[PDB]
Amino acid sequence: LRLPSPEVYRFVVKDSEENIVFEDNLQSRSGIPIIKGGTVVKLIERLTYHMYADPNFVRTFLTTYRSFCKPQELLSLLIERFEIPEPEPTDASADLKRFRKEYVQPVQLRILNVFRHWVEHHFYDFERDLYLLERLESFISSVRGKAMKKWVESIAKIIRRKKQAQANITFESPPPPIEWHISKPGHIETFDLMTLHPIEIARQLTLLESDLYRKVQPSELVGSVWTKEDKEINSPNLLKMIRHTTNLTLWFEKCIVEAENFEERVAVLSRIIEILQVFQDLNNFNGVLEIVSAVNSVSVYRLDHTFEALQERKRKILDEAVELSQDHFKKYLVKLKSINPPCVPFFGIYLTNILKTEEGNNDFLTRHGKDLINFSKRRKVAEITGEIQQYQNQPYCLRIEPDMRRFFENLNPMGSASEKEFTDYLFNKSLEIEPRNPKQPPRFPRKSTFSLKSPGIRPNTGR
Ligand SMILES: C[C@H](NCCc1ccc(O)cc1)[C@H](O)c1ccc(O)cc1
Repeated sequence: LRLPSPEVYRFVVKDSEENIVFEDNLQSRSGIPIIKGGTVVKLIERLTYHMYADPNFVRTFLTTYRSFCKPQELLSLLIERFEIPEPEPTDASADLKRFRKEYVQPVQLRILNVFRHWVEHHFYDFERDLYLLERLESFISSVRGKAMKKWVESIAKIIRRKKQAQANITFESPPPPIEWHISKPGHIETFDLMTLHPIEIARQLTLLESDLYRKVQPSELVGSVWTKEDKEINSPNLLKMIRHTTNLTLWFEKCIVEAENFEERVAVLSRIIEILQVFQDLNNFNGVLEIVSAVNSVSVYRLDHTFEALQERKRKILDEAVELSQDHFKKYLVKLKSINPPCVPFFGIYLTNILKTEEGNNDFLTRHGKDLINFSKRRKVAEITGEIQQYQNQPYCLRIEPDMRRFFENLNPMGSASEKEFTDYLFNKSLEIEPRNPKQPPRFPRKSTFSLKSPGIRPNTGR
């Protein structure tokens, strides 16, 4: 009772459809009102509401806010919220005592709770922006409220821990012995699709893809930020994962189309299908669907002579993989739900589903007279991004082979060419090795001398 004037404290402007919109349904009957949208001011007010705690909103807000508000602006808004002016006196004590107990203290504790969640669950904002951390530490160090003391200490201890974990691998059971074929350790120059063991290609790619996947934060996906001007800052782990997928997909395509000799090309496709089967055995659906993407590419898809020459069992394994992707990944989604982790989900489908949600819902409930942020849109994207988290907790029981890891981290099939110049190259080479005519395929010689014979995908050294 008795708040500062809206003139001196922007939060306490009267709630209206000008500034805040709530769900009006059977769910929003009782409990905390559900926010559909608002001005950033009203979202901040509701994030730090005097009348009740809202942990669900705090969690969703700190996952999604970068799609409507910069980290620097969030910190400025929370400090603005904290600095509450005293109401205009009636004439000439008691009122101030209530205001401090019922309004100021609860709002200030709610802000310090937001700070605690922010540093606990989204410290990457501060790792990315040292000035943001300087502002935060300066502010929290200025807070002198007697009730604030345990909160400031809590925040300070989280920051100490977070900093210490940017300075400072452990098997729960024996991992399998590393498989070798023609290529030998420390002979990274001899490393090739066909000289490495297909088992160990699949294992080392799985460890690499698992590591990339486990580093992607939900906030790298919200607001389609990976396709926008601040993508390198908002989505650095997701961009690494996408660049990995592009490079590995184009590498598979390159290995096939550059195999000018028919027998070598069939052996290369056969070996990629063996790698696909080990990815399947490892629940690396990311790897499975990268090979599916390579085989459906325009330059490989048209190599009917090469596909028709496969062993029927290899063709069967490939057809079943290709089918996982058909009808909006219906069979993929069934398979993903049925498996025991560890697993590497196909990341492409989360991107597609977020792009569809981002393109299909307005960022704003309206920009006429105010920026009214569509929060319900962000709640929907956070439900999708939330699915990514359930498979980031279980590491693989596989030993890293550091030369193979370096080999796969440094795949550059495009060389110094554009992706478009590279894919035009692959298509023109595809037309050369299997022309658009009804004649038997051209007979080119092999340029490589390695045996085409697969060691197969039953562990040998495993023994
Ligand atoms: C069917 C694939 N060739 C299609 C040929 C074509 C070329 C150009 C077009 O515009 C349309 C079709 C391939 O052999 C294959 C791919 C995946 C498999 O699991 C099995 C086979």
